[PDB]
Amino acid sequence: VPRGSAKGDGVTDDTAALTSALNDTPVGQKINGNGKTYKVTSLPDISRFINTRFVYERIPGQPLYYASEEFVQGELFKITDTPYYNAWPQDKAFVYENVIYAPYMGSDRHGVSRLHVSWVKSGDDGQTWSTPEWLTDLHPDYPTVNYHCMSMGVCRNRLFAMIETRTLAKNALTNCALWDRPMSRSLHLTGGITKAANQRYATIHVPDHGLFVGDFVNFSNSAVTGVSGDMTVATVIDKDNFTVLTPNQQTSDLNNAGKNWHMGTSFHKSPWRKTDLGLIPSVTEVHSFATIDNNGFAMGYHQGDVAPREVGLFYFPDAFNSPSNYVRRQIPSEYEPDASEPCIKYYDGVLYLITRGTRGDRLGSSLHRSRDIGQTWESLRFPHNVHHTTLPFAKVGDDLIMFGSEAAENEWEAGAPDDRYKASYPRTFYARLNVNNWNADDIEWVNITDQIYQGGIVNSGVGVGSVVVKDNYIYYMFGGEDHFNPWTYGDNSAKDPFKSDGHPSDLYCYKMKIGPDNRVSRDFRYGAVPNRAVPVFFDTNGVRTVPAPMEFTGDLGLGHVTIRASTSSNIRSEVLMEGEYGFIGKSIPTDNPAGQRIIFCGGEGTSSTTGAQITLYGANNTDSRRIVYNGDEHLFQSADVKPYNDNVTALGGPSNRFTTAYLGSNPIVT
Amino acid sequence: VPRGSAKGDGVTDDTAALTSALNDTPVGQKINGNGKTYKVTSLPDISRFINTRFVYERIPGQPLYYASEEFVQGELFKITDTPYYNAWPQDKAFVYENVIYAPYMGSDRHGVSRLHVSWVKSGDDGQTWSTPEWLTDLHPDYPTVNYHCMSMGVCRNRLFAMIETRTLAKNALTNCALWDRPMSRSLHLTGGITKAANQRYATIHVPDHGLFVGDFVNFSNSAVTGVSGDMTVATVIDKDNFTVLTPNQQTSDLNNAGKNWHMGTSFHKSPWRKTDLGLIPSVTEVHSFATIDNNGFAMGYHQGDVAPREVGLFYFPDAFNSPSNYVRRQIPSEYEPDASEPCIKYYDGVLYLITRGTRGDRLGSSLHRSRDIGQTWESLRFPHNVHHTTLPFAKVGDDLIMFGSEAAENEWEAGAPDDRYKASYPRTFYARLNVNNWNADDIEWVNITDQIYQGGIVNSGVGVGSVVVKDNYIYYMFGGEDHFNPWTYGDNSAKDPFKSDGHPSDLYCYKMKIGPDNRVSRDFRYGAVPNRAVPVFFDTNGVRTVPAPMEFTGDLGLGHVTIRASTSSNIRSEVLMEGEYGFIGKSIPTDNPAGQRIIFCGGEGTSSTTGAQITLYGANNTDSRRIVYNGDEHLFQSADVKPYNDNVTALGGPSNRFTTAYLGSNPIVT
Amino acid sequence: VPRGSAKGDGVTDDTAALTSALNDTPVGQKINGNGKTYKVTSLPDISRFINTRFVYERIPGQPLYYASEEFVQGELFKITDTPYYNAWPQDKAFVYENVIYAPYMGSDRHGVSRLHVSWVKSGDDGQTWSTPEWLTDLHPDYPTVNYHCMSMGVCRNRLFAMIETRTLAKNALTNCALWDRPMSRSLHLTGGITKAANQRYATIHVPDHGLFVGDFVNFSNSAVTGVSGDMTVATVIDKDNFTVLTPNQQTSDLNNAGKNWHMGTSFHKSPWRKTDLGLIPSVTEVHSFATIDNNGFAMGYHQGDVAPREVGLFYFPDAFNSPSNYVRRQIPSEYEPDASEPCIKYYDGVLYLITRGTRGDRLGSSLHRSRDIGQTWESLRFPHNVHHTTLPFAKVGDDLIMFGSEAAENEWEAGAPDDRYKASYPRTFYARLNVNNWNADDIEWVNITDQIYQGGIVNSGVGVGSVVVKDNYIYYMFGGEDHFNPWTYGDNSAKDPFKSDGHPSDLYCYKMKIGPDNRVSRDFRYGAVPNRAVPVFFDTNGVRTVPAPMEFTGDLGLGHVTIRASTSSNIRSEVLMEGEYGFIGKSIPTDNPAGQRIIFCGGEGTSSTTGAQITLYGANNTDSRRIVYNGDEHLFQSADVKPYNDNVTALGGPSNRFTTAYLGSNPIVT
Repeated sequence: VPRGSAKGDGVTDDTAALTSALNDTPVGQKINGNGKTYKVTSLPDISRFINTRFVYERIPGQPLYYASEEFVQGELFKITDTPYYNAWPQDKAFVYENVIYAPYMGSDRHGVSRLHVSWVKSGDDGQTWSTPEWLTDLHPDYPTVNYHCMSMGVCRNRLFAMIETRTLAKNALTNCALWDRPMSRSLHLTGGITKAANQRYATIHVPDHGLFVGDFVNFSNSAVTGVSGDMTVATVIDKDNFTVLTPNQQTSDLNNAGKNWHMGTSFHKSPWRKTDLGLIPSVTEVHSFATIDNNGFAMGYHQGDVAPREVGLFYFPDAFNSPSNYVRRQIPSEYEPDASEPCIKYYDGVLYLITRGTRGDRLGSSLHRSRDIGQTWESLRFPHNVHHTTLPFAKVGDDLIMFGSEAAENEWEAGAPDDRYKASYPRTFYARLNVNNWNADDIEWVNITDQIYQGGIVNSGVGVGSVVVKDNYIYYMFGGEDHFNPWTYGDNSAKDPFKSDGHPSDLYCYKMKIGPDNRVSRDFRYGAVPNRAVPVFFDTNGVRTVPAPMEFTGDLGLGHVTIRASTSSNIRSEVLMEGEYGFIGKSIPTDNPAGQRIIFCGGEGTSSTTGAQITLYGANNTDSRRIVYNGDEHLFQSADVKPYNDNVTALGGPSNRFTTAYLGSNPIVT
Repeated sequence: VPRGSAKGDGVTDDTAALTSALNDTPVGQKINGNGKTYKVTSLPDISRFINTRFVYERIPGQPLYYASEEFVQGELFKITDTPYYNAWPQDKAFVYENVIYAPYMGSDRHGVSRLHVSWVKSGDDGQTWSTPEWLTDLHPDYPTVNYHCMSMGVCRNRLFAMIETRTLAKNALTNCALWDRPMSRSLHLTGGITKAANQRYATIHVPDHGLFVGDFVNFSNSAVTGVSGDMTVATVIDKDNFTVLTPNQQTSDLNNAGKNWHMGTSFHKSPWRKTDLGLIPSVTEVHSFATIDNNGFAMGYHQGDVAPREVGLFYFPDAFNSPSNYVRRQIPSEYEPDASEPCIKYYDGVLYLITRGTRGDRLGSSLHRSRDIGQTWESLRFPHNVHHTTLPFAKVGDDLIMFGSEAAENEWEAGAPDDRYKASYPRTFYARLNVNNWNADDIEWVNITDQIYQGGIVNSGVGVGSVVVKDNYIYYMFGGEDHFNPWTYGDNSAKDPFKSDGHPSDLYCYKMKIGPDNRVSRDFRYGAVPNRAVPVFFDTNGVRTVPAPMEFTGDLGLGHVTIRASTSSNIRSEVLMEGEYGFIGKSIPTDNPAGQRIIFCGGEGTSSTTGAQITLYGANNTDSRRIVYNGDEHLFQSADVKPYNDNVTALGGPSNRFTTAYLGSNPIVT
Repeated sequence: VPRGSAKGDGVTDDTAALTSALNDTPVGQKINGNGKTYKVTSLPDISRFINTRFVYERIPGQPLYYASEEFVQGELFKITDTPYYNAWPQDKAFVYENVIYAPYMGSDRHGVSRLHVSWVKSGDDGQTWSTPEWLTDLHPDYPTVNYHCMSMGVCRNRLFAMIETRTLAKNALTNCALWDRPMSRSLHLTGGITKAANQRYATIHVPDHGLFVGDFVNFSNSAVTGVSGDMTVATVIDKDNFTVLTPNQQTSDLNNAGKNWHMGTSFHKSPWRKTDLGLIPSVTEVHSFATIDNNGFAMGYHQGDVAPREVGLFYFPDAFNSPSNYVRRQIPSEYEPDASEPCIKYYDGVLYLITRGTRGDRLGSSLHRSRDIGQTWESLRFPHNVHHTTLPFAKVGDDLIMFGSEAAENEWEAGAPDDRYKASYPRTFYARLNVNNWNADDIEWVNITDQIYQGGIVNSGVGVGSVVVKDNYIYYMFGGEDHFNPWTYGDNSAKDPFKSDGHPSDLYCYKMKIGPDNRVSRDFRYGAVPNRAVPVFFDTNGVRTVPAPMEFTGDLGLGHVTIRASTSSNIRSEVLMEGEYGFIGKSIPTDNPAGQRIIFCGGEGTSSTTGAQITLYGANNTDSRRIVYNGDEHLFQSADVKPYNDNVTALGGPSNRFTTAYLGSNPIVT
């Protein structure tokens, strides 16, 4: 009887052959699939394979693909590890001057409670990531409302973001505002600065500077007197020219032609421009961002609270001169039901849009392309009711490369019921779609990594991400959980992130190679003490020292405290108390309440031999509310020594007589 | 002359062939051993091999096995990195609701000084691990005695632990207490809550709840008025039913049958139940834990201080109703000499017990099985005097899979002398033993990873670990050191963990695959800023911000301090001082002692133009112990202004006259 | 037509064949080059290859070699991650008692501003690295001058370092000092302590102890009464014997022959010996260190500010007895032009020296060997004007193994122009040179890893490193950047490390195998919370607790503060203020300035029912500069109650009359 060899054609049932091979081979051998796809009836021990893809119909009629290690050149990274509920990169990520930005929202739930629009960044092509940065503060009217953002990008050297205001009670949208800020850049330029004689303003030529009046600009080596150091834009002449006010004037014209200098900009020292758009009608969420040209961009949106549902985009044709002017453009009505959160991108004059499907029992995600910024569209429906995921994407060559994630295990397929309130391992997929062929019937979703859905609450932070390309790599930034329960059902219904393990949702990045890497590897194993967030150095005396300024906003308990010399040429130690008032008080002692007091002293110890003392006694002291003032002089300056009330308290007592009173005149007795 | 090919049969001396192969092949080639075992006379360059095992008799007559990379599907992780002496997972680890728990002891030595019973946890199947948690405080009678624990596990949804009290002076056992606490769980249930009309108690049906009166329970969506929020157990009816006191009553009966709701529990908001067992006679250590059924469990023990030595277990048949009732069961007397620290597990009605051998020159570790919870036993001795290690284990299929570690390099073998006080690389091993065959003569110890023994002290933290299975992976949690000397012989005989590099012992976990993994990989590279222990966020002003409450118990030096608005609707800043009394004082200045003073001010600066001031002068000041009180009013409220002593001090002086005194009557002169 | 197979001979153009192979093979297949070198016209997708080297002439006539993964057994680690500008390991690294030391300089620029001579260490053969330690403080005359160091090593159990003083303004050398300190060691010894009867000194035999009078020594188990605990050296008899003063005397002679005891030493509790060498003439930098024997060592130097340039070494023949005595030795004059920063090592009586070339358009790096400590030399020039890099090295067998790094991409080659002010990926190389053959014409530079040069400033921290061997591994510790701009051109011209991402330069270590590894792997994945820098433990109450003493030197903002019991058997809470004076003040309130005040209280709350209060009112208060003193007693001790000025202020007022005054005699009215 003949056997029985694996065909790897995606159609022959290779289950038996692979089973035989696994049974016959040592467990530590890596079985090489030679880049082929093997149809099976159940997934085998995938860990024993390299360079293999499996095709499997968990649900009959719905083949999905599963990648062994090394089949794809890619790797998953964990990129945040914070106690906040960290999710929703959707759809905000971008690359700027070699830095990869993964914006997200850190909250305590699916909602805007405790929420800060945030980002982490990578300056090493995704190997390591920065300390989280808050981009927004809590709204001035917290806790009634707070901010929210799913649309962010860059246009002509400025960050643009749709900053939404929503209710904590219901996550209801109350306001839409466009916020923008110049991106920080160093520019190394030649020529372009002029300064007319006998007046103080200088004209700076910087093409597509993206700056507005009041924005920060720093200058070095200008060779134009007064154009130096930290400055601000005084006027904007046009898109390529601006002026600054210098502190001085010269008797001849100045012009730095041929001279090499440096500028200049700062996100952090420039204000946001905030353009109120009000409560944009028929909008549930603004989501995703597509830079169109030097002047503007599009943002996605959907309306999904009332009939009929809308899905489309808002095009801001000139966001520089006219931030408040946009045009609503919808996808074809056929594709709007059961759809939300479109991802949009613009390439080579084509605007591509992919929806999220809302139900696994109705037609789901669809793809659309337009050559007129959304006025007309060509469309396609992904098979099998793709749902619950956004599908962020990029175009690389002739392919859209899209990524998605089920929110919990076994929800991907059409007809698959939601399976929440239990821990699971949700599948993350990618697919390629060739734009010339324009047909998704034979789309191949390849599971490349599995996440965890914790199960302690119905909601999942898994997926809902964002995609960028940098050089020859594509990046999918997205949410995943771990098995640590947030205890929402339990002792932390309030959702305090700083109790127990806080919230399990954190960010991940799948880094996938999409073209040749013509350099030797940059990869390293991280072996350092992470020393950016709280920078610690063992001083010469052997004590951990933190030189960075820091804010501790949570309640602190301290032990022995020494306040060191710090202020006014280090002449003094200094504590400053804010608020309307400060209060320094004394707890009720647990063991000896009768001793309750604070001793204040001008010297080094509790003995009053060391300095003048004032001792405030607490109510619980045996000597209740006593004050003892103990110095070798008591000198009352600038004012009379008075009793608070009139004719109620005395100077001295029968057992506490003053020896006398030195007066400039007799007592005034009335 | 014919050569000379590697046989890989474990018996042919393959040394020459492998040497030839290594000499003839490029160093970067991975030489695949095809899953075979190669006998050699010395270990070759193992790093050049994949999927290879070597058999080597370092000591003639004692073959041991050595694994190349990929021979086993496994990986070592470092799981703690703390300055404490972190060791002794033995034998405490367990898995609960998808979380892997690695309890241990963090101290400053082999002893209970500075000791906290601790754990770290993993919520991602061992890829990353949590911030250490202290489970015990320092004993109330520290530093005479402190806690200790080598036995911990879960039975019917409660953590149970043998909390020992030992002397710091000698590590002598003084007390045994069983401590237990409900494990935190979220339950998603249907029906089961009833509340009789016209009274305030509700009955909650939760099978095997494991709760006691006073334990924490949280309810959501009960559809039973008053059964809501954070509550406590008022009564326990039976193992499956308990009641709570609600705050209200209704005129009809309530019953949430068919309704979906959520509960509820908390380790942290429930007290320990502590059951004093006294100084259990003839016990040196309680060690290891075997859950038997829904009602109870067994804990290991040995007595090794006086003849004759004992080794066995304590069976607690109903630890819920009767925590103080246990039965002592010993292994066969033949196996008690030179033995300690048994590891116990229960599977399919069989109790398995493995000892630690105490000497390499006498019969060592033995294995025992019982079908009657230790009343009768079948036994076997491991060959070659296995010693100095515990042998934690799990049963997977027909195999016990056990793990052990030499404490220092080259101590494993029978007759091998202890080799301490010098740095080395101790071998960690695993073995499989088939329970049907019941014969250890041909046991194969496979070295799968090497640790470091620092050598600065005689003692080693290497090994002494604990084993769990989760899904298709087995986990060995254990100690290892690094080369950083603790300076016990040197400048830190006191063993302060927070000097220099503290103590080199930290925890590791070997994660080994023991069945098929039928999912795509979950593996990630960690690229995040660790932001759980000290959560830092760069605020909108660019300053590192920590929102978590924190306690700093070590001495602190601070620079410039601002106390921000925090308290009473943020109306005030607040400092509260604990103790019997607080003391705020002033150091002797190093450069200008003549200036020694503190200026207290109601306003923003040292100029008294900014607010009222009181200045306390130190004894070293030129104006020694002066007090200057400087306000635009001095108002003395609620009491007479008196001198402390009688007829000793005056009002005013000849060069400091008050202009007059406003009185309601003439001075009373006596 | 025949094809077309890859020859892998380094001379046949294998470009076509490899292109064909890449086109025909699945992308996930690892293409094994079989350890061969393939000539190509452009670098292919190297990531698709294992065990392959490419030879490529980016610049015609200058072949360089490029390694795929696994061609070399090696790995890159990141070893620092600090906001300081962390660079210049050159040329300071060393191994001592199994610990690998990577000293460096952490500053804010190429200069001595904010500079601390620093190190990180590895106690696990380079897998993980310690919290940075500062070795130097800021110079007493900062900010005019500060310290600098490029030469450090160990000789007879002492650390020796050339500590330079340089100007912040220009990095001009002002002073050279030799600093040395005993290295911390634990010694486990037998015999050697004697103590003569009837007197208090004991003689300690410790060969090559390297200690001086006043150095720290700790003793355990001496069996010599009084030789115990923390002690200091009282006298040094010779290199192998020293005495200590014990606190007691005995009537007979004591001698611990045959007894096992422990000693003893401490870097941290021993002072530096500092030997001022003045401004050594004709020296720009002292760089690198070569231990010669038990008595001394050599340090490299160059002079490159004025003609003629010098390059050589300073030999300190007896640095123990005569730290101030050294001899200048130069390399052959032919090799001094365009050269700096020599790396020196001593092996088997041969002193090897390698220069840095300063220009890519003139003869560059050269290699020199001497058998007379630099009096005569044999020499060689590396081809192709090796420049901008130091070439630290070690000798392993017959080979020097050297490492170097271009500072920015495409600068390595002869004639290559500097390419700064733009981000790039600089190549790091190693080479082997056989000392018997003594010919570098055919040297093969192999690119083994690529770094990042950020481009925001002209300067680069890439490279300039140091090399050690430990066991069978060689380590190259060196600088690399990331893409985070320091904003020197932008908002941080001041170079504050603690703004934004600080400085991109951090340290890396390439760990390369150079001999057989005859042990099972020690490798682990790091999965722990890093808990050395800021050690955090979740206390039994669920709050993050830091038990280590810490210094926070940057400005702090605090929220609610509780100062816990800490001092004098925990009887009190304590705050101590340093400086000439302390100041506790109150900010101007933002919202209600009219309330500006601080309430000081002896009890727990703002209600004066809880304790005695003194309230200082600010100038902005409605009651400007009021003080209210509110207690149930006001007791003025130790001094008269006086007005500050004479006959200006009163006791009481017309609406604030004291009831009377209790006096021992009538008022003295004048």
